[PDB]
Amino acid sequence: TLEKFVDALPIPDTLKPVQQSKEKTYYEVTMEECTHQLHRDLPPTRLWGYNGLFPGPTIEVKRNENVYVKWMNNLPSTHFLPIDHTIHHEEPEVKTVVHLHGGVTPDDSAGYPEAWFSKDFEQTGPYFKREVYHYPNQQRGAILWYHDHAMALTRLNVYAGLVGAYIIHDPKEKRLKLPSDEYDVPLLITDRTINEDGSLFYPSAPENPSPSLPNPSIVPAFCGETILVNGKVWPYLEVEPRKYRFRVINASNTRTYNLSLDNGGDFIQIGSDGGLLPRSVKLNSFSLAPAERYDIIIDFTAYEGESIILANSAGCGGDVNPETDANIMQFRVTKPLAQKDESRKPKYLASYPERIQNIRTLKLAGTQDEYGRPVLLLNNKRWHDPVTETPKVGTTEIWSIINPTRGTHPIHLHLVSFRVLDRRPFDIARYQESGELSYTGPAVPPPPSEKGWKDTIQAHAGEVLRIAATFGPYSGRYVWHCHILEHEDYDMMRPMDITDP
Ligand SMILES: [O-][O-]
Ligand SMILES: [Cu+2]
Ligand SMILES: [Cu+2]
Ligand SMILES: [Cu+2]
Ligand SMILES: [Cu+2]
Repeated sequence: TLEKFVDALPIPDTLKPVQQSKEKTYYEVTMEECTHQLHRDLPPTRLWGYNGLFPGPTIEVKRNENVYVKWMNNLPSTHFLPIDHTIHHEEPEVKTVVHLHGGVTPDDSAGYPEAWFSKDFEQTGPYFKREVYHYPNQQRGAILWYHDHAMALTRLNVYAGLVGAYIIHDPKEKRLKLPSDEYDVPLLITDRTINEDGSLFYPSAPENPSPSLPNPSIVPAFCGETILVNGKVWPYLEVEPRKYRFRVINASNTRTYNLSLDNGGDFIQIGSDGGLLPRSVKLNSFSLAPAERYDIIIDFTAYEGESIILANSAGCGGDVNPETDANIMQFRVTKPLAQKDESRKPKYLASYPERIQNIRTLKLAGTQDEYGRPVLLLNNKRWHDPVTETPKVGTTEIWSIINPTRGTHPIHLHLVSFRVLDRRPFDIARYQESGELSYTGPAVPPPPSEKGWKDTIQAHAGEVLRIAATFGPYSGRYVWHCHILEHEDYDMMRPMDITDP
């Protein structure tokens, strides 16, 4: 297999505005098919990249900065990854739309799966309204990320390389003196399988297919043989012996990580999806499902000279392999100090996170299609079925998510962030047989990591997860879905209409 830790970690350049004034910041980002080397020992790989880059450029904005991004499709008219036409029913083959994940945006700038467009906007989906997206950024400082969200193609377009980081900086947080600038580094983690000729591999069918099954066929999960951070296989990063802030983003299709440091040292978590936690949290390890973000500090001060592996204990389709997917990247504490470390790891970060208008019971279920494939469904509805999740703007609801399946689903709501209330185990067999919910244990409050603001949340097997969200500030057409892209595309995604009575 590919030799670990021979390439330096790329750090995406920060995007520069096409035009900027005190009143408006205007960016242009074009999707392009490009070639990039993923590892010292591979031929260059054909990829799709925002501005031809994988990951795309990091976008940095201030809270309340009035930002517009014209996302453009300049991609080939044919895909290079296997499209399954059976999963969705004259349209272009390559459809794209950019979703600012965690963004608080009007609905027509949110990247709705049916607001897609082909090259040069020649054809546009049924809910397309605009070319230039508006991001008012009137929301908490946080780590966001952007990625393709096109109907029935998300797993493919994201796997092709269409992901990037988007950081909101709230100037009110500057006084905390968290590690900043060169000492504040995003880590976009994406697992991939790569052929010997350097081409991306994505499966065209499940294992040992019926013959029979459409070809290509969607698969219900994807586990890559190799781990990349910031577009490089198993990279190293030379760090100074001092505190760093890392914006850890899981940009993988299916894979969940469980991260630790191989010297047994601690992370300090300072932030979750929705921004700074009320208090910093000392952690030895953490799980990180698709689309979750952990904003962390690692203090290398006492580790000068050392090589420390960011390790992973979570398997994907099997036990983790010590020589491969057990590794993420390697820190080498060998960079000389550019200056005194004047950063801080404060205990007190932010304030702690209303009438309950509605309690919504939701189940994670599904059925089998005519080919015998599993179709994952929220409340046994298709995407296309009339909308049922219709919160009223400005009101708070509790959503109670029942998971009687065998696996965890990272459930994501667009627009809002939410609080995690609790998780409670139930009798799966009794639920499947009668629809009756019978608890087998008391409710468990969230771990400290989940006591702030979240937008993507692990709903574990045989549990009811309860979250609470206030729906706003915008009314309109949004989405909620599982963020395992293989599940999202078939068909674990539903409209979420926030209404204005
Ligand atoms: O967010 O998909
Ligand atoms: Cu997302
Ligand atoms: Cu989202
Ligand atoms: Cu799922
Ligand atoms: Cu989404």
